[PDB]
Amino acid sequence: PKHGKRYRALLEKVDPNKIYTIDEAAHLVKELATAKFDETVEVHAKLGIDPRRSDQNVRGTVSLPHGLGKQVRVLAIAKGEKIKEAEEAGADYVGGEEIIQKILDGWMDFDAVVATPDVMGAVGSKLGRILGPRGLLPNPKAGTVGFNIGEIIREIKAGRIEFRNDKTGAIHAPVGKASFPPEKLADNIRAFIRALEAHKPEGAKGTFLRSVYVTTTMVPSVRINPHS
RNA sequence: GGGAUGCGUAGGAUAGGUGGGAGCCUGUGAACCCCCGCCUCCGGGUGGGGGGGAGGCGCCGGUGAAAUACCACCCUUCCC
Repeated sequence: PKHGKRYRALLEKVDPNKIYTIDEAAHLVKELATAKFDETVEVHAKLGIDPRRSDQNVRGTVSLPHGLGKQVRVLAIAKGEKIKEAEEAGADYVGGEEIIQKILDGWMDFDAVVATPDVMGAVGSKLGRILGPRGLLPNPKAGTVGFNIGEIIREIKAGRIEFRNDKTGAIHAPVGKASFPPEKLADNIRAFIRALEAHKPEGAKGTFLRSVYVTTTMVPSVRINPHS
């Protein structure tokens, strides 16, 4: 068959014609999650934007009230006293020039990269073509560059997420784990949707949230009413 | 409503986009063989069937701008 027996059994638990409330979705995706790990819960939105024009990009960050439910390995690149600041703030790795070389030679065992602005000339130039095509190059709009590197690191450790519409006009994010209490998933979902609506482009035509689904890593989708 | 389609070069080879992913599939029948329709960039791909009877795939590494299982929302080019 096109799917395995685990997946096939899940399919009957979702009504394809029903649009669930967020509360119903939060409860349901915990029944759906069946893989042998703590499946990541996801939200997908089909946006009423024109992804061909830069003034209708939907890009941003948000801290979920209850975070991400996974460790985030953070690499910090810094100088001066920021180095030890990054360290005591709990960055998994902290370094300078030599850290840059290490990455530049193929080291990638980290989940996020953050930097002080006074290494970004070097990081940008040398690591741009390496971290770029993988969405890891630090950026102060994404809240990953700045001299308060302690706060950035903690913000990210505490699972602050990014969202960026794809070129087809859909957007996607992780919003929690299927092991979370349902009310805490609901909170994270509403928090993410609230952030998307905060970034609705001024000139976007039509309904902004054309479709919104909740799913988890390995299971079917649940279509939801974003305004519930 | 339903069904297909996604290949420069390098690379197992047919890598549409992004997000999730460290697991996934398998006597609820793996690999493999065989037949037919469709598609094809003529490499193969894809959907279904006739057999088979125990493992196959991913991750890591490698190539690459991008990495592959599995899952989600989409988009392209089409056809009932």
